[PDB]
Amino acid sequence: HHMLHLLEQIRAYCETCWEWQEAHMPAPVEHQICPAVCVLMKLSFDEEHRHAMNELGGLQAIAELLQVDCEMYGLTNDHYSITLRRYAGMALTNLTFGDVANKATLCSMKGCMRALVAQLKSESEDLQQVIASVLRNLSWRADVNSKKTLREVGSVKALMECALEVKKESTLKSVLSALWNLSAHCTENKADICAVDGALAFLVGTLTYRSQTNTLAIIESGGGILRNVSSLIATNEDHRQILRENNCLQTLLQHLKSHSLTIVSNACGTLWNLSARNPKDQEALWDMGAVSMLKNLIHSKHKMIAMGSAAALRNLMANRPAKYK
Amino acid sequence: AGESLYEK
Ligand SMILES: *C(=S)Nc1ccc2c(c1)C(=O)OC21c2ccc(O)cc2Oc2cc(O)ccc21
Repeated sequence: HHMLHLLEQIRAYCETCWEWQEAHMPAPVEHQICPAVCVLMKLSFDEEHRHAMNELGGLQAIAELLQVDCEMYGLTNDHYSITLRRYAGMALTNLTFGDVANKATLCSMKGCMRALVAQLKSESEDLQQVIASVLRNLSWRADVNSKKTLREVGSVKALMECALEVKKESTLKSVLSALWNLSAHCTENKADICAVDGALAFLVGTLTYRSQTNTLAIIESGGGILRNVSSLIATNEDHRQILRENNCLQTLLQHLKSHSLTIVSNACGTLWNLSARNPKDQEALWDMGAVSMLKNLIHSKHKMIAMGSAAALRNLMANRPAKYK
Repeated sequence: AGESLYEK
C-alpha cells in the first residue's frame, strides 16, 4: 500500500509529461518526484520489497520516469535531473539483478534502452557508473532477443568510447564489467570493441592498472574482455601490432604468476588464441620464456587454467623456431 | 563479470 502510493506519484508525473510531449513543460521538483524515487531506490535492495514492486509494475514505472526525463531535458548538468536519473537507475539495477523476466522487460522497452545508452556521454561519472551497472545485469544471462536488442541500441561501442574518458575507479569497474559480459555474447560484439579507435591500447593498459584500493577488479575485467576478443585479434595482423607496441605478451606472462585465479585464467585464454597461426608472436613467446611458465600451470586443479596453459603450450611446442636446436 | 546489486 505504501509502495503503491509512491509508484502512483511517478506514474501520475509520467502521464503529465506525455500530455506535454503530445502537445509541444512540467518540472519534477514541483511534483515531489526525486524524494519518492529515492525511497524506492532504497526499498529495491530488499528481496521481499522487490517482489512487491514486480506485482505492482514497479520496473515499468521507474524505467519510464528515467526514459521521459532523458527525452525532455537531454544531457543536462542540472542536479535535480541527474540525481533523479541516478536513483532511478540504481533501482533498475537491483530489479534486474537475478530476474530473467525483468531483464527481458527492460530490454523490450526500446525507448528506455536508447535513453540509457545516451547517458554514458554525460559529465557526471557517477551517472556513468549507474548506467553501466544496469547494462551489466542486462548483459548477464541475456535471452536471444535481449542480446539482439543490446547490439541494436549500440551499448558496446558506447561503453568502450565511455571507458577511455573515465577517471574514477568505481565508474571504470562497472563499464568494464558490462563490456566483459557483452563481449561473450557473439563474434560481432567482439568486433565492435576492437573497431573503436584506441580501444585495444586501453585494454592492454588495464593489465598493469595501479589500483587505489587493494583490489584486482580492473585487471580481471580488462583482461577478461581481452580474453574474449583475442580470437578475433588472432586472425588479424593490425590488431596484433597494437598489442606488441604496448607490450601485451610480456605482460600476460607476468599475469601467470598472479595469485588471482581469474587473472591466470584470463591470461591462459588470451595466450591460447594469440599463440596460433602467427610465427612472429610464437618466436616472441619462446624468447620471453612462455614454455617454462606454461609448463608449471598444466597440472593445475582448475579446468580452464589447465586447458588454456596446455593448449597454448601445444601451439608453441608444435612450432619451434629455427634458432632453437 | 557476472551480475550484481548496485555498487554503493
Ligand atoms: C542508501 S543511500 N540508503 C539505504 C538503501 C537501502 C536500505 C537502507 C539504506 C537500510 O536501512 O537497509 C535497507 C537495506 C540495504 C541492503 C539490503 O540487502 C536490505 C535492506 O532492507 C531495507 C528495507 C526497507 O523497507 C527500507 C531500507 C532498507
